[PDB]
Amino acid sequence: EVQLEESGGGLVKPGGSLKLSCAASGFTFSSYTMSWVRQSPEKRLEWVAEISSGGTYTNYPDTATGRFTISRDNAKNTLYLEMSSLRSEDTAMYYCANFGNYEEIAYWGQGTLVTVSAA
Amino acid sequence: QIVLTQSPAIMSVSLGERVTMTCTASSSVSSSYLHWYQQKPGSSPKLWIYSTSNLASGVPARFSGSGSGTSYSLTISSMEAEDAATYYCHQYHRSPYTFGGGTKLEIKR
Amino acid sequence: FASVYAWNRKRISNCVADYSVLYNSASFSTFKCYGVSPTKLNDLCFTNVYADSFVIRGDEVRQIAPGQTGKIADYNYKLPDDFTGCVIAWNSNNLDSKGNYNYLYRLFRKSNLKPFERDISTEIYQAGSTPCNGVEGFNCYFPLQSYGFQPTNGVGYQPYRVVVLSFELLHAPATVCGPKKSTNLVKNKCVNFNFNGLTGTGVLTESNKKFLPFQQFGRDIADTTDAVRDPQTLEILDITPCSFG
Amino acid sequence: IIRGWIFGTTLDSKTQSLLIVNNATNVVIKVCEFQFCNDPFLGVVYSSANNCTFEYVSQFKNLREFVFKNIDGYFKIYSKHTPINLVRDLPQGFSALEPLVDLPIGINITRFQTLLALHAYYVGYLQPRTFLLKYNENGTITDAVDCALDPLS
Ligand SMILES: *[C@@H]1O[C@H](CO)[C@@H](O[C@@H]2O[C@H](CO)[C@@H](O)[C@H](O)[C@H]2NC(C)=O)[C@H](O)[C@H]1NC(C)=O
Ligand SMILES: *[C@@H]1O[C@H](CO)[C@@H](O[C@@H]2O[C@H](CO)[C@@H](O)[C@H](O)[C@H]2NC(C)=O)[C@H](O)[C@H]1NC(C)=O
Ligand SMILES: *[C@@H]1O[C@H](CO)[C@@H](O[C@@H]2O[C@H](CO)[C@@H](O)[C@H](O)[C@H]2NC(C)=O)[C@H](O)[C@H]1NC(C)=O
Ligand SMILES: *[C@@H]1O[C@H](CO)[C@@H](O)[C@H](O)[C@H]1NC(C)=O
Ligand SMILES: *[C@@H]1O[C@H](CO)[C@@H](O)[C@H](O)[C@H]1NC(C)=O
Repeated sequence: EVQLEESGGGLVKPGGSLKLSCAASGFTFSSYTMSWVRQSPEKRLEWVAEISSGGTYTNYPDTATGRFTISRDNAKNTLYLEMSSLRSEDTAMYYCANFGNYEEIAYWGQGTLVTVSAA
Repeated sequence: QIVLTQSPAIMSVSLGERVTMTCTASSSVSSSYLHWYQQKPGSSPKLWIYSTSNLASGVPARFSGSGSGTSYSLTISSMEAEDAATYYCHQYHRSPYTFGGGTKLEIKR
Repeated sequence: FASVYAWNRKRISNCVADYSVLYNSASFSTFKCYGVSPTKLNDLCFTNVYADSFVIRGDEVRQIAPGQTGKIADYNYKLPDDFTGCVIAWNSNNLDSKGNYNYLYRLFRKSNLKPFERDISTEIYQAGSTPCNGVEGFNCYFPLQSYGFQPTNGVGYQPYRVVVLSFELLHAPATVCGPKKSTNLVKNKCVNFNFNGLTGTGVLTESNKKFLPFQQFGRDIADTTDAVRDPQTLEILDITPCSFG
Repeated sequence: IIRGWIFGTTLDSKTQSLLIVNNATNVVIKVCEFQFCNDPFLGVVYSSANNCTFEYVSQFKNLREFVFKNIDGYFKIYSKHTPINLVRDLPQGFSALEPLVDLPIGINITRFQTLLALHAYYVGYLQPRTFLLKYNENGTITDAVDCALDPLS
């Protein structure tokens, strides 16, 4: 399928909030759990946060306990993700991919540069 | 959680020979939960070796390796031109999902 | 339920349990067998019913079939090809969730297992020739492994409960049969009857003869059954041949 | 004082051994193998419990009669409780035995031995003979005669 196209990113302010929408189509979204990962320039990959489409469950690591929110919509097949009060250290490039679902894990997103700016 | 550590940071290994790479962890994660992606420069990662023994689509049966417990080993057969890529260890047992330290595989002339 | 590497085994005998209610339900996601169709499960009678129960990972439910390989199919459980039974597997996502890690299974074993073998042991398998004992070390491996049945997993990673039923085809005197159908009764009509094996034709009437508390049907002479008592009511009746001439 | 009978074919837990015991309140029958026990005891015997594949629980002086028969794995016990006592020490008279229970055990049976309450019984045998029976008007056996005993018979 069209390989999990992501919402375009851009420069933001340290104190705003950017929304990533990994809307897609091509396979069932009522049983496939989504996931969000990020990579800073030349740094180890880190899983940001996943959502469970089976019951639309939210759980994610404790590195940022209360500043990550994910909303799923199987109606128009969209995956909304945002963070509250982003800092200048949060510049990275993000993927939306498939974790937890059927064994053959594949279909990594095309990626989107979610960068911050101060100029 | 358990952090994934790669013993070698970079392999400036010439063309032709056959070496091994290691993924080390503080504790045993699973017999088959881990997997390895390949993040090409300016691209998206792709998985070849899953279940710690099985191979995904597109593998020429060249990339291999075995291990269990707190340390796992991935082996090769003979280096070629397309091996200049990136590798990342993974774990999925515990609730916090982490990635491997990464190895900047490169060839030497 | 017990883990796969120590599968729970139970024996059922001297009962009549309907099998229709099983495949007529909807919770059982997988109801797979070839030796007998679901329709004639209750029709036939069997002997030595054995039930094997365990909990496994979803993605390998295919591995429980006659003549298959795999870690679970070789080191934790064996299924002979000449298998006479059925398999019922269903999801237990909301019953085994958190994740939970109290499950274990056999990972390393010398070779395959004999059919219906219970593989229980605890040894430090060595991937080399140096003898290591007491503690794990280089090329010394732990035989078991756990399961990360996280409540927020997808398909193939949620724990599934599996029950396998086996039996023999009445190699001994019958022990467990299927339910037997029953109908109503009529009187003063030319009817053919099949009273618990005793079949015949005639007209049924009420009787005043007295049986002892242990006979089932009487007669007069020349193998001519005349009086039969209905098992439901324990009331003695009369058979009379239908008129002709 | 008579309690029960222990059957078998090898008198060892290696092979199936049927066991019947009276409890004075509920008779117990089981087929689970038990090791050899030369001197049974009781007070208000058991040495092995391997392969328990069946269980069952149920309920002039007295002269109780039993007949044990085994055909193709079916065990039949015919019982009678109150006989006629013409004279003591000699059971003269006529009696009829009724069928008690059928057991689909399949145990093979070669020998047995009875049990007493430590702190007088007669044993017979059977042959494939031919008999003539005169049924009463109600359905009971009132008289029987042999067919290979006397010329008059
Ligand atoms: C089959 O057994 C049931 C259970 O007892 C019987 O149902 C009732 O049994 C009591 C026993 O005293 C009777 O007094 C009732 O009249 C029975 N009710 C009905 C509706 O029959 C049932 O009768 C038994 N079957 C037959 C054919 O008698
Ligand atoms: C009683 O024991 C004898 C052996 O001493 C049985 O004879 C054979 O038993 C084997 C296994 O027990 C069967 O496979 C054979 O078919 C038997 N042979 C015959 C000719 O029957 C005998 O079957 C046993 N009886 C019972 C009722 O188990
Ligand atoms: C056959 O059985 C019937 C019914 O029980 C018997 O008839 C009654 O039997 C009792 C004793 O059980 C007597 O007290 C009654 O006087 C009998 N009544 C009638 C009308 O006969 C009958 O006697 C039995 N016949 C035998 C045993 O030969
Ligand atoms: C006899 O009955 C008592 C009371 O029910 C029970 O505890 C005991 O086990 C019985 N004896 C046997 C031999 O089963
Ligand atoms: C059943 O009998 C076999 C015969 O050797 C024995 O090995 C096994 O332990 C027995 N099992 C039980 C539960 O008694």
